[PDB]
Amino acid sequence: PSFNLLCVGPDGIGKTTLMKTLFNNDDIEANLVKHKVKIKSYESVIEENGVKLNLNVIDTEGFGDFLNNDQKSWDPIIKEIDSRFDQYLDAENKINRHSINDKRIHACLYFIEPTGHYLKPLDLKFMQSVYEKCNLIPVIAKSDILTDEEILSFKKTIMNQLIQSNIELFKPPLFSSLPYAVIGSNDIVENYSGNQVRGRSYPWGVIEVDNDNHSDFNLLKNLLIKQFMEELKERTSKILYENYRSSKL
Amino acid sequence: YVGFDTITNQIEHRLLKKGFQFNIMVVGQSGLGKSTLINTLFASHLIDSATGDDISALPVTKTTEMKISTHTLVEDRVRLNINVIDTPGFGDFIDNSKAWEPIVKYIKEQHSQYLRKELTAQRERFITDTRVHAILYFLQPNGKELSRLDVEALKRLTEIANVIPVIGKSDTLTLDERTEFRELIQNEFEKYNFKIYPYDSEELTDEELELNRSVRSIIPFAVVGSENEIEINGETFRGRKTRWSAINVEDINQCDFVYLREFLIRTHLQDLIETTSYIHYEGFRARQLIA
Ligand SMILES: Nc1nc2c(ncn2[C@@H]2O[C@H](COP(=O)(O)OP(=O)(O)OP(=O)(O)O)[C@@H](O)[C@H]2O)c(=O)[nH]1
Ligand SMILES: Nc1nc2c(ncn2[C@@H]2O[C@H](COP(=O)(O)OP(=O)(O)O)[C@@H](O)[C@H]2O)c(=O)[nH]1
Ligand SMILES: [Mg+2]
Ligand code: NA
Ligand code: NA
Ligand code: NA
Ligand code: NA
Ligand code: NA
Ligand code: NA
Repeated sequence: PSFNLLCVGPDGIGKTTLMKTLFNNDDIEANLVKHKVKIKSYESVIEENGVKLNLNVIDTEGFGDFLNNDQKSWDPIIKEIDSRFDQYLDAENKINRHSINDKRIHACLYFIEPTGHYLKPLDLKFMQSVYEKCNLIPVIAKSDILTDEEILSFKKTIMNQLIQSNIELFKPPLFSSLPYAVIGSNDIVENYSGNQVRGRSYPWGVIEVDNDNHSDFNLLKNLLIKQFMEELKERTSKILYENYRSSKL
Repeated sequence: YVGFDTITNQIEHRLLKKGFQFNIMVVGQSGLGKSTLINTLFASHLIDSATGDDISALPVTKTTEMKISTHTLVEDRVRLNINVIDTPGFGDFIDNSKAWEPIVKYIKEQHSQYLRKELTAQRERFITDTRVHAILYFLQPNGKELSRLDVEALKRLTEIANVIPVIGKSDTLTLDERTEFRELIQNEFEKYNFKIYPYDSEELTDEELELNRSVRSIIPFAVVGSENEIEINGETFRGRKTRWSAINVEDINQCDFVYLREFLIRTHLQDLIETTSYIHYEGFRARQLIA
């Protein structure tokens, strides 16, 4: 029961908070296994769908925080993806394969800053170099600051950019509401009816994580965990990994 | 009764027919509410977003460019000629190692232009003052320490102009995240020892230094901007309304916009203009003359 998730976004964008929020467990970053971006790999055991879930969250430190964010800066991201393909390919070729540690990355969440305008050249360059190796899932981070109209206009601009760069998002065999406008909070707050809920409290209101009227969080949760986790792993295995191995020979 | 206390009336009447120049610059990455904040401070739609929703609008040279617009506002009898300077392309490119160099060039160019007139044998009585009087530096509300780009940009801009830090889109933060972030950035300012406006002058009184202390305690301002009026229970005010929130921009219990407006415009507006003269322009002029 393994699952490997990649989180690419600038520091402070909300990657850690969304991981704790999705899997409802604060120990996502309790176990760190060991100008360039650093790669941080976290291994946690999650009680999701009754069974133990061997979740592996791969995180980035310092993405987009150099004066020059060219490919050499964020190349450790791709080197790690290709390496997890390489490890599986070698272990798959051995006589005794039976409990392969499948470290292949099954989904790549790309965190978009809630600018409300457009994707930056760095956003397009990285996603242009990841969509053929991972299941790419773009999200609008901290989307609570955006009005209802800004989210629609922002999504429309973002999709036209990905389409014009021939960037291929993950399509559930949900796809139209991409990129997902998500919020993150595994913390309990009290709303204007006095009820204990997850979310964030402000002078101007209380936003609720598990509220479909406030975000797309449940859409991302369904896509990642509760509905389409199997097809995410399938596309990695049957297509993304096979295309990598073929062009390697 | 002689009547020389009338002299302040004679001066005000002379300056009212003259007008007043204010040159303000906004620095920050696109999408931080910079054009919205300028349009909210002056209660008028002065500028559009320097890039908008079109990424093809970014400077083709792949560097920061100056976008200067000029405006005029009237209140009763005071006319205010406003120059707004946006910086499209700052921090928006893959390589931002020279993101601040066109900004530093523009600031020095205005001093150079002014000094070129002060040295002529036949000076004009009213030199056009295009010197940058204030810089609103927009920081992202991400709770992180100053990035390399912010350190490099601020370490130069804070030495040539009155830099006013501002947390753009500060409604991202809860009040506790606001306290922790503002306290972190202030410690960053102490760590790098930046000269952050306002300055303390010996000409200031004990009450003026106290005003400087209180305003300084909430810098960078946690601003929220909006040109659009919203309605909440019949009451109409300008702000933002969403599926879960309703922000009143002019509510001091929600953000620091009102404090920023009193500061930038109602108490330190003339101080900003004059400090550009006797501090920044004089410092520039002194270095040109010695060489
Ligand atoms: N407005 C808003 N703020 C959020 C949201 N999610 C997280 N935050 C805040 O954003 C800040 C960044 O949270 P993190 O998840 O720790 O940031 P990160 O992506 O992990 O980046 P690093 O801290 O450098 O590891 C935190 O202070 C959170 O309180 C959100 O959905 N909306
Ligand atoms: N949450 C929030 N959003 C804002 C604020 N000010 C502006 N925005 C939104 O952010 C988007 C970009 O703002 P804009 O002023 O054009 O950014 P600019 O590129 O710096 O000029 C717009 O759609 C605004 O509606 C603010 O104070 N808070
Ligand atoms: Mg983190
Ligand atoms: Na650097
Ligand atoms: Na590049
Ligand atoms: Na932002
Ligand atoms: Na570029
Ligand atoms: Na310079
Ligand atoms: Na210039």
